[PDB]
Parts: sequence; structure tokens; C-alpha cells
Amino acid sequence: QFFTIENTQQITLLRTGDEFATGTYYFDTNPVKLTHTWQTNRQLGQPPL
Amino acid sequence: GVGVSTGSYDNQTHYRFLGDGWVEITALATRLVHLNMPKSENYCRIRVHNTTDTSVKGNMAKDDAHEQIWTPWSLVDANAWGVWLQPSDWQYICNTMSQLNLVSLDQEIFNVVLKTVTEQDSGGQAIKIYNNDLTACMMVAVDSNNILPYTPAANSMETLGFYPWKPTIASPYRYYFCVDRDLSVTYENQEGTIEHNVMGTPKGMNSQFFTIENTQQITLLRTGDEFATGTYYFDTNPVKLTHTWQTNRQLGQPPLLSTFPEADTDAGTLTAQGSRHGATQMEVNWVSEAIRTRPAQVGFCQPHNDFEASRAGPFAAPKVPADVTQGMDREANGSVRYSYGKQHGENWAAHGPAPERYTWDETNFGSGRDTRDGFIQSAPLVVPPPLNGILTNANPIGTKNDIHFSNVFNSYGPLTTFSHPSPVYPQGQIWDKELDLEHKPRLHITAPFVCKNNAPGQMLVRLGPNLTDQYDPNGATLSRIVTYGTFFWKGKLTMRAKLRANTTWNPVYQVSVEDNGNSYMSVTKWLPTATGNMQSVPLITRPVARNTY
DNA sequence: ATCCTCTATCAC
DNA sequence: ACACCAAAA
DNA sequence: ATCCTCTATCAC
DNA sequence: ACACCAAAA
DNA sequence: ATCCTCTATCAC
DNA sequence: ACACCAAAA
DNA sequence: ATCCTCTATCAC
DNA sequence: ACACCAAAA
Ligand SMILES: [Ca+2]
Ligand SMILES: [Ca+2]
Ligand SMILES: [Ca+2]
Ligand SMILES: [Ca+2]
Ligand SMILES: [Ca+2]
Repeated sequence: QFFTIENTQQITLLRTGDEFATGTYYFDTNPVKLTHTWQTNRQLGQPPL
Repeated sequence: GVGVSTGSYDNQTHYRFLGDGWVEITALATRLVHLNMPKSENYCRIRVHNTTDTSVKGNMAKDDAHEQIWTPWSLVDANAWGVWLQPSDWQYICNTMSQLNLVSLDQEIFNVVLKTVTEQDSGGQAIKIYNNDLTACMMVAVDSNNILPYTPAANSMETLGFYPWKPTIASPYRYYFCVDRDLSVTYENQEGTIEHNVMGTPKGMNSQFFTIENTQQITLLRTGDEFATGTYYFDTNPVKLTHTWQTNRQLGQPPLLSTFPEADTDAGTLTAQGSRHGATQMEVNWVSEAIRTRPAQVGFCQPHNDFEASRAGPFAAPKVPADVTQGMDREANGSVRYSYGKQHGENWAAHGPAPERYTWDETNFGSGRDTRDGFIQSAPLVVPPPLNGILTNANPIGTKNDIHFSNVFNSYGPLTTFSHPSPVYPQGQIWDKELDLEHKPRLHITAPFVCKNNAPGQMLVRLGPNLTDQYDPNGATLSRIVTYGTFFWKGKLTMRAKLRANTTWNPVYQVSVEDNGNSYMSVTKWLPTATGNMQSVPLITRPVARNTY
């Protein structure tokens, strides 16, 4: 599999006065909790009486 | 303002029938609860170390090391089949339905009774006088948002009476706290010492201390008051009410017959394994039910007594229940052993503290595993394997005589498909909360129904501190008027089922009872004695044959 | 707040 | 007092 | 008068 | 039973 | 005249 | 192709 | 001026 | 942010 930037994309030329800008990508992702846990199989629920 | 009941007794069960054979079952539970003053007036962070047992060399699998927080509050768990349905009903549902699912729960408290006792008659002997205080109050609260940790009572056979005409009481609220316990490995006598059997202190990063009072809205209940729940809606997956059988060996196209039996005795034959059509993923130039290709893997091999351990200490790994198989390999296919007691079974006239126990063998056949016959051949498959060309349940691993590949082999994988366990009638747990782990478990062996969203807030109760004329805050430890109480609890559980369809020919297994015998199913078991004693024995859920392919 | 073994004289 | 028992109470 | 650790199935 | 957990329940 | 074991993709 | 299996397909 | 290997978040 | 991948985004 051999690709080439030139045969795959639209290249834009930039001289000194030019400028380039991206679209606006939207992330479709799952959030990340910001808390650690502790409980292990030994501490799950009803502590003995 | 008092002298008038605030609720109504009703422990009925209604079967509402709708079209296409759907059914709306409605569970009615009413129960009389008793309650006395919580000994600790406060919250206690208590510890538990059983050095008396941890010290032995072989002993570890008996470790009870942990540190709980004792709250002066008491829980009111009804999460146990045995509390809602009547023996017979469970029969009915199981003998008639095809699936069951949780719908909604509704709780209610009322007819509060608060009394104080005064031990008098010091001028004669030693009597006790009973009388109720009106102003006195009770306290209720519901952790609807579930800030507090979950504490299922069936997790200890401490739920409520399964017998309506007999009262009951509440399990006290207690929850785990963070420690970091550690224990070393040893066997029968070995040599050396237990290198270190430590406990530990609270860690800043994981210390979590809650308080009913700073988390919930507590409602005061005097005699004429009454309390009532919202109406929780279950968002859960239904449970089939049929066992299966088919195993990898019976999936689809049975081989073609070439020889036809002559009499009801002799059998028939197939075609030459060498000269037989089909497919396999072994190099051999033949074919056999054993090596033929199947859709996927039914059931799988689980590691035996996989005590693993973390900062908490050691513990046995849980494992998906399955049929025990002829091999009678219980601990091998996770059957479960319950130890219930007189409010949850037991006979009643059984003497001594000795709890009654029952082991449940799962009915999802074709999913079980017989350790004995399980074996791994080698490379390039060979008709009859050499010796050093096949590892069996005889050959020992890591130099231990009885430890074989089974106890460490894990068959699980993509093609590994199985069946969800079944519920156990009395004693069994109904629903359960889900672990707040970004990556969940395909199910809990703990219970049948797992809430997809939030879950039923736990209902907490506690009596109110009835003070005396004497009180000093800075005062060491002090007096409070003796007091205890009662109240009725009423629950509403709605379920949905559908009637099974009859399509076989040959009748089918039904749960039934039997005349006065030595049979497991003997009426008498679910009957009163001359003094009125009775037990509740677990019953078969999924008496009827399913199909899986 | 009674109707033929539920809810439900529910079958009006 | 329907409301009568197995349907159309 | 229960909804995922508050109020607040508040997000309807 | 919305109300499915992180947004627009 | 194919829809998850009936009739009944009946649940449209 | 609704019609995603246990409800409101 | 970003949408799953084109043009083309073209499939809106 | 549709526009969640193979259709009818
Ligand atoms: Ca909340
Ligand atoms: Ca009635
Ligand atoms: Ca609330
Ligand atoms: Ca048909
Ligand atoms: Ca583009």
C-alpha cells in the first residue's frame, strides 16, 4: 500500500500574504470521569453483622 | 389527633390477564416491623480482624479482615422474592409463564407505635411495665439519589419475613470503609512464619464518610403520621423461564444415516468418517461429531478456586453459574450455597443456632463442564494421542499432584456464548444496582435484575432519641428513656409475564407436589405442624424445556 | 362498601 | 338488585 | 412523593 | 414512564 | 404469502 | 421494510 | 471550510 | 452537530 499526499489530498499554496483555516470538527466521544475508585470484591455491599 | 389507623393490611397477589396472553402480576406485601433503640448513639468506625483464624498456615480462605462504619440507622430491604409471592404462586408463574420482568415498586409506612418501658416493682421483685409515649417519634428517609453505598440485605439473609402473620425486624445500616489489608500465602504446616498479616490505617485519598443526616431529608413520624414512597419504575431486562439443553454436540444438522434400525433395540449407523462430507478446523481427513464445526461455543472453562487478591485482601473469584454435569463438579460450575434461617426457611422446629443450608445447581444444561473428560490434544492432530501428546486431568501443573490444567484454564472468548442464570424462589435476590465502573460486567450472579439507569433508593429508619431530664453534652456518656416501636410496611411490586405456548407433543416437566413421602416435593413441607411450624424450600424456576437452535 | 377461588357485581 | 357461574352480568 | 453523589425525572 | 448519565431527559 | 415457539410482522 | 423479542412493532 | 478510502456531512 | 459507515445522514 503506497500513498502520496499529492494523489490523495487538495493541496493549498500559501505565500506570505495567504492564510489557511480548518473547518470545525465535532467530537463524537464518551466523557471521562475524574474520580478514582477503591472498593474491591471484598467491600461490595452488606458488611457482615 | 390519634386513635385512627393510617393504612391497611393487604398481602395479596393479583393476576391481571390481558390479550395475546400478556399478564400483569401485582404483588402485595404488608408486614409488621419491630424496632428498638440503636445502641451506639453515633457513628462508629469499627474494625474487624480475625487473627484467631488468619494466623494458621493453611487458613486465609477464612479471612474476615475489613473495617465497616456502623450507622445508628436501620435498613428496610424487601429485595427478596420470598417476601412478595406465595409458594404456590411461584409455582404457577413458573409452570405457566415464559418470561418475567420487573415493572414498578411502591412502598408505604404506617400505623406507628411508640412505647417506653419502665422496669419497676423494686418493692416486691423485678417487673416490667409497658406504655406508649405519644410525643415520641420515628424517623424515615430515602436515599433516592443513592448517595450512600448499596447494601443488599439478601447479601446476608437479613431481609424481611417471608411469613406475613409473623412480625419481623430491620437489618442495621453498615458500610465498608477504606483500609488496605494484606495477607501472605501458606499451606497445612509448611515452614517459616506467615511473613506479614497486616491491617492498616485510613488513607487520605479514599476516605469516605457519610451521614444519613447530611445526605437525606428525614421525616418525623409520630403515631398519627404516615409515610409513603414515590413509585419507582424498573428499567430492566426480562428473565426467561425455561432451561436449555443443546450443547456444541447437538447444534443443527445431525449426520446422515446409512443404516436403519431393525427393532426397537439395535441402533443405526452413519457414513465412513473418512468418506463423509462436512467441514472441520483440524487437519485430519475424516469427520466426527466431536471435531465437527459448530456455530459457537456453548458454556466455557472456568478456573477453579481462583482466589485472587488486591489492596483489600484475598477473595474467591465469582463465576457464571452453569450445570454441574454428570461430573458432579459443583465448585467447578459455580453452583451456590445459601445459609438461610427461620425468618427465611429453616423448619421451624429446628433446634440450635445451626443455620439450614441449600446448594443450587443451575439448570442451563449443555453449558456445564465435566472436568474429568476435558482434555487438550496437541499440534497436528493425531488419531489416538501419544502420551506427551495430550495433557489430561491427571497430569499435574507446577509440581502439585491435584492441581491440573482445569484449575487454571480459561475457555472464554468471542465465540463463547451462554445463558443468564435463574432466580431462586425463597431467599433469592430480585434486583440490584450496577457498578459505577466505566466498563460494566455482562451481568451479576448476585441477582437476576440489574437496573440499567438509577436504582431504588434504600429506605432508612431509626427511632428518635427520647431524652431524660438530665443531659450534659460534654457529659461522658448518658441516659435516655428506654423506648422501642413498631409499624406496618406495605409494598407493591408489579410484574409482567406472558403465557408459554404449547408446541411439542410429548408433555413436559412441571413443578408438582407429592403425597406424604420422602420426596423432595412433599406437600407436608409447605404445611403447618401441630404447633404451627413451617419451612420454605427453594423451588425450581424454569421447569420447561426451551430450544436454543 | 359482600357476588359464585383475584383484581372485578367486571363484564355495566 | 340487574349482575342466576361461566360469558359477553 | 424514589432517577444514576445536591436542589432537580431538572432539564419537561 | 418518557426522563437509558452526562446534556439539552 | 416467512418475523424471534400459536393464531399474529399482531400489535399496524 | 417499519415491525431489532418482549410490549404497546 | 475536516466526517469513517473520491467527488460528497452527499445523501440534507 | 444532525449526518453514529453502509444507506436512503
Ligand atoms: Ca439528583
Ligand atoms: Ca369486591
Ligand atoms: Ca427528589
Ligand atoms: Ca404467518
Ligand atoms: Ca470535503
